Amino acid sequence: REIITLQLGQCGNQIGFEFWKQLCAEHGISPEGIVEEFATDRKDVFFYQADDEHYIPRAVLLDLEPRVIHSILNSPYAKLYNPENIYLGNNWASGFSQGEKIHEDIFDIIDREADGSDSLEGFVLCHSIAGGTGSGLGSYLLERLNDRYPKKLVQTYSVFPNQDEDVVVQPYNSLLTLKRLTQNADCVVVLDNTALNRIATDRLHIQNPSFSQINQLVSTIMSASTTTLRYPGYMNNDLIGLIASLIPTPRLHFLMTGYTPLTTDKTTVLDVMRRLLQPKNVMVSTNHCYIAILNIIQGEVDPTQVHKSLQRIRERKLANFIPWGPASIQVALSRKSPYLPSAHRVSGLMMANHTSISSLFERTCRQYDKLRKREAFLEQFRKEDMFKDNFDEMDTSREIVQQLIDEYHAATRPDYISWG
Amino acid sequence: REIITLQLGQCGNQIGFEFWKQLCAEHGISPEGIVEEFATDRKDVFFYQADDEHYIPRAVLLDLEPRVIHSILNSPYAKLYNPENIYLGNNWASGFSQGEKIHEDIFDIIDREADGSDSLEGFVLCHSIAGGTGSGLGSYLLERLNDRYPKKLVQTYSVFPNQDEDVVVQPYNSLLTLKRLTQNADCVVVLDNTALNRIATDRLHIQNPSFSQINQLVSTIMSASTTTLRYPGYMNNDLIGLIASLIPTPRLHFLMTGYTPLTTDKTTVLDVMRRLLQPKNVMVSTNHCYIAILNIIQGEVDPTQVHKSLQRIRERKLANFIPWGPASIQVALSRKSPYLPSAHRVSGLMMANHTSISSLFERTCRQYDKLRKREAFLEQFRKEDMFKDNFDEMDTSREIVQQLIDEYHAATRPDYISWG
Amino acid sequence: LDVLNKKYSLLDHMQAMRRYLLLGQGDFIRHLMDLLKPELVRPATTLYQHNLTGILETAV
Ligand SMILES: Nc1nc2c(ncn2[C@@H]2O[C@H](COP(=O)(O)OP(=O)(O)O)[C@@H](O)[C@H]2O)c(=O)[nH]1
Ligand SMILES: Nc1nc2c(ncn2[C@@H]2O[C@H](COP(=O)(O)OP(=O)(O)O)[C@@H](O)[C@H]2O)c(=O)[nH]1
Repeated sequence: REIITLQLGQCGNQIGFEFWKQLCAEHGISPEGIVEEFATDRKDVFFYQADDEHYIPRAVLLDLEPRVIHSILNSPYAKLYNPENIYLGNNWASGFSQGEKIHEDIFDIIDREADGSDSLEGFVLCHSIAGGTGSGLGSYLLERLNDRYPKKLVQTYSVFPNQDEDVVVQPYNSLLTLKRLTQNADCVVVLDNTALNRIATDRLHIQNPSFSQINQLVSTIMSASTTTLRYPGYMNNDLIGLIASLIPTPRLHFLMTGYTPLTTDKTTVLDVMRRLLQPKNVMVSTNHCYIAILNIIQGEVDPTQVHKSLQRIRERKLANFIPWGPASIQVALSRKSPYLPSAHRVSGLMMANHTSISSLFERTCRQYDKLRKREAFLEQFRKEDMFKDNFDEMDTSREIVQQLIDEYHAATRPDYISWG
Repeated sequence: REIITLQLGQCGNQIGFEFWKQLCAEHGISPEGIVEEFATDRKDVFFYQADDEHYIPRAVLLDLEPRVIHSILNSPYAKLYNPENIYLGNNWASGFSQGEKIHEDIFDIIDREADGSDSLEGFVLCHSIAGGTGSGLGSYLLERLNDRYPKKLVQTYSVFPNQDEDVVVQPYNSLLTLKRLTQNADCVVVLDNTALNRIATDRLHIQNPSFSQINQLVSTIMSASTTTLRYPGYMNNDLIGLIASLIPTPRLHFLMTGYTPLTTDKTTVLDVMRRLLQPKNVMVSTNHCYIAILNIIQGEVDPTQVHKSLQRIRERKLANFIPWGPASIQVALSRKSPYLPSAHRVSGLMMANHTSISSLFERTCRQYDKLRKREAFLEQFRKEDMFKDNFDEMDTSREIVQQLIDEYHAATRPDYISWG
Repeated sequence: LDVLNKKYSLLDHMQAMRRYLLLGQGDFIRHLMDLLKPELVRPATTLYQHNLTGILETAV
């Protein structure tokens, strides 16, 4: 079934704008959505088919207090995305309240696309955590979608924000987003501003314009995470079929990223795998262990020897994984696209469930716990107090996320066989 | 055999004027009825063959308090329709009484034509429901025709009026017309002013001159509903042969309309069928289901694909029906005419028995029920009271139409095998 | 061999005798299995071939 992407918030709208542009050039599409004359791919899932081959992405663009939604409109690609579905504070509470009054018209825009498509399998959100308007509005829309589509599943390309710690309420906003995310999201893929900023400092000298350049880094991961769906093959055809292996228990569902050619601009499979497991290639910032790992490779990989390769990785004991029950490394292979320069033909990404990401969640919980005692930034803005007089959703969020922090470390233990 | 059209009332006279004009250009006829140098059709059923090729339509034009019958006379086509048969209130009762005094001369005009034809097959009325003079006169003439021609059938191109609800007695007039129409009309084809007005707003910006432009829309449907009869071929050559499939119960004889290229100004059969089942192409405004569906296509249509095409729509199931009947969607094909434009080389129409039309009948019954309690507009005009002192025909009509409203919903149920 | 490979395309078939029959097509085989679920879950001692030939066509 076709995937509908609910890109929301200025930051989220920036990475959806680029992700669709990235698949414009990668696929046979021009800036006006017209089939390219120069042009073997499954474009049905991501791109709606118009009568005259105007393959329009099924993007839902939500603008709140818009500024960069106006810049998106003055672009050569304005015609490419024309489902004609764009509808008009820095606080999580401020975003949640604004979303509630306009919920029905934004929700009808969701319906239109659902009716238009032959079918709808998942809602992929370009969410921004502690995103000012992006968070709060995104949590609320996350709660409505599951109730309306109980059978359907929701993924989140959460750009978890770590900038070395401006938002003084950033921990409070993030704390609330996760509680909604931990129980109202089927899957989440985690990214880190600092981890990518550190990569940007590593591969390039770019430091001050970190947000503009890092957009390309988030994009390469995003296009790549879907390439096994966007191009066809004998295994991992549909989204869910792929989602199951990466998330082994509903509570434990945040995914780490990695790209072997971080410096993207021959190499044997044995090499591209080893390079990935190294930590400089990783884009995320008591024993600790992965729960299950997966990898996808797109290039002139010799497909016959991707087995002999795995046997070697297994004996070098380069990876630990989990003691409770069975898990294993999983090799997957795809076609890099033609048309675009296939320089560095072999490029590999990995998506993995790792207990280290618990540490990033605890750091915002640490900032929040410190901030909660001080009550330095309760906002006490009438919106904040009137929306939350008890201020107990933050405590409800604190116990839920602490259960998650606890559940992760329980996975490290030998007995997730007993309750976690 | 030959069909005589009893166009009556100002509104009805407007759509008969245009329908005959539409078949003037479509067929080989000029504005003086003479054949033209530029112009294989069974012209006979719809046109009397004079001696010097003056193919005069067998139109019966009835004028009551005439205003738009004088404008019809000052036209270039005045010579085209010369059977020399035109004979001289806004209330249903006011129209019915006026018809009764002149019934014998209007009825002799019916006889004259009936004598002229070899075999008379049917009386097709360009009826206007709640048409002021058009309704009441039309109901009375509907009752006389069946008694005189018990073997013969009567169809009604009823322009059921929905203008968002000026006539303050409009529901009362309409209520009475249907009671006559349910027991004294073998077939009825329903059209809606609002449904077409909504189409006019959709295809064009025309809003204020809704009546003049919508005339063309009613015409395209009217010419089209008969094209299988007018042209040669072994395709449903006669009216009655076609009527049987669309109407499967004596009581439910109301037919819905649709046109695949509302914007008619190549396309495969698989496409023109799917487009039609969609509800924008429809021109009419608890489970609900069609009773039996039929379609006719006139253009450059391949023959081999139709079976492939018949099967494809069945798998899509765009049309959902579960009637007491075992009826199936039926494919029919005709020739587009030469001379006139061949734009939308393939272009189609559908006539179907749908239980949704019950809802439109109930809405006027709702306005009437509300109006009946208030008795706000009993007219109490001496014509209205003297003609109807008991005012019990309205109640007789209310039970008969309620039986119809009930019968329809009984059709939806699994046991219309038992009494409605 | 030349004529076999342009007048009967002996090779283009081998590429489409694995792509479709051995499940290598991947996508065609998951949209057929989705649309064939209601019909198949019913005992096929009562199944008719006119509804299978019809649904594969939708899938292709
Ligand atoms: N990865 C990435 N993150 C961004 C970018 N721009 C803003 N952000 C993030 O967006 C978050 C704040 O969202 P904000 O821009 O305030 O949304 P606004 O309220 O609509 O302005 C911060 O945590 C930033 O890390 C960008 O270009 N790339
Ligand atoms: N479709 C259509 N309906 C019309 C047109 N003119 C009038 N009507 C309908 O005719 C009905 C009223 O009839 P009316 O014109 O009052 O008849 P009169 O009593 O002779 O004037 C209304 O319900 C209108 O919807 C037209 O040009 N097109």
